[PDB]
Amino acid sequence: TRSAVVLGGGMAGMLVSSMLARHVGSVTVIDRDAFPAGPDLRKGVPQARHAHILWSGGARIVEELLPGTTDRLLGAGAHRIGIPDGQVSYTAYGWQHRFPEAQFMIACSRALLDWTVREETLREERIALVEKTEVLALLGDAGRVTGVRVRDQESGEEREVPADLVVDTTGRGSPSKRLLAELGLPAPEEEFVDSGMVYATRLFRAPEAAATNFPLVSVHADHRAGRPGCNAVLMPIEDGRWIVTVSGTRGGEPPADDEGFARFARDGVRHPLVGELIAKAQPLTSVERSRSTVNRRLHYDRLATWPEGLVVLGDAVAAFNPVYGHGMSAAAHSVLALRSQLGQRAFQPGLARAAQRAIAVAVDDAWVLATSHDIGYPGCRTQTRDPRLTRHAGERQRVTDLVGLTATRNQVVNRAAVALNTLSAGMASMQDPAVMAAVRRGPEVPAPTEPPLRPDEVARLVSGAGVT
Ligand SMILES: Cc1cc2nc3c(=O)[nH]c(=O)nc-3n(C[C@H](O)[C@H](O)[C@H](O)COP(=O)(O)OP(=O)(O)OC[C@H]3O[C@@H](n4cnc5c(N)ncnc54)[C@H](O)[C@@H]3O)c2cc1C
Ligand SMILES: [Cl-]
Repeated sequence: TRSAVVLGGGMAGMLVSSMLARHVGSVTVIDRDAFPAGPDLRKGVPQARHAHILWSGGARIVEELLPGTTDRLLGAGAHRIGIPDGQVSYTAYGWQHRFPEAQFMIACSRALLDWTVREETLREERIALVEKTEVLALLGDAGRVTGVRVRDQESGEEREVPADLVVDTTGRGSPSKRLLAELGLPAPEEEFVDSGMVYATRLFRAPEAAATNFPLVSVHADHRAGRPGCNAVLMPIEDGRWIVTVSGTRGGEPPADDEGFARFARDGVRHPLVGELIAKAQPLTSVERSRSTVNRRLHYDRLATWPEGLVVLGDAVAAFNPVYGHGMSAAAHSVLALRSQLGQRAFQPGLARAAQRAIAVAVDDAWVLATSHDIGYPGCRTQTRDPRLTRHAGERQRVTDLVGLTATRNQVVNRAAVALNTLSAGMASMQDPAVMAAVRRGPEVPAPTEPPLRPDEVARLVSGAGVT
């Protein structure tokens, strides 16, 4: 009994659908895109052209909702990369010492991740994916949503899809503001922090011996410097490839051409390591760019009126500058927040509002982490009432940098920093007396003076051909 309609069948839509089918009799997923039968790019998820990191915090939730998915990804060529043992990272504060594993991430093409999650989700016969379908309107009124009116793209026929619960997971281009406007509801407060970040990506075939057991490599901006922030990330993915994504804020955006890409990876960022490694590899694709990098949040949970049976989650409610890599994990946390309110409240009145408030809490750490680091770049454009961003940003950055600095050279501080940065723990965890204690104890290793690559890692950058 009871039925749910999910708008958007991307990451949040698939995750929330898998959860919902354990609580309602049927789930219908409505998407305007066409869906490939295999792990291919598609127009509805254009960000899949760029490096995607699935931090442990999100990965564990994906596993809970769709168990066996992590192993299926690894079996398809995804990499499990330990953090910080599997990363060579020139942070704002210097090189990260590669301490033993504290957290992890899963590294693969977003196309493969999306295909795997969708295939696992649709194993549940009571979830149906309705492709090539437009979302026209929410049915019902401002007091209660009762479904959606859709248009079939092939036939042009419009029809009404009844639902006890509608979940908007249509992503960064969600039309929910319009949909809610047509209901008569007031417009939500919108908050944004826009650093002008632009991403540029190329795929490379790695040297054959480095197709496995190769680290994540990153060169980060120094957000404390009053200069445009530029970054470079090299990430292993399936089938012996490296995805390389460079980025820059206003005044340091990467160029669009193949040659400028390589020079940006060498000279536009603070250390040339990513430039040096891609020179060992074979380029497979030309530069793809994205500017879908604004931190944008819609405070739907604070609206004066909220209709029963409507919930918005994923990028549709809060989307981030992706250099921090939180979007998919934040959506996963938001799904568990809805599940928690469903378990407590079932379908009583109050459910949708309670879930919307719970979702706002679930994305808040990801929101604070991304905006607090973006707000310092030259030229940043903002619209906010958040005192964390307007006033208390000065000391929040003073304590962030003490922890960030000490995390590069102290195993206990690093463990706590990466627990938070992978969304495996909340921000209160940093106020644990033991963590503040380790911070005060400071570095236990020297600061590396060169990239902390292993000899065996660099040895696999050449074939050894040409030698008798
Ligand atoms: C360049 C870039 C890099 C990123 N890197 C990372 C990273 O490293 N780690 C990470 O965790 N996140 C990353 N992200 C964020 C991540 O892509 C998103 O957070 C994630 O896709 C959110 O899922 P979603 O389901 O809300 O949206 P999406 O996955 O985009 O899915 C939206 C779905 O809704 C459909 N749709 C859209 N509009 C409509 C409509 N009007 N009607 C019907 N259907 C509609 C689309 O076709 C699609 O199927 C990155 C994003 C970008 C842009
Ligand atoms: Cl994009």
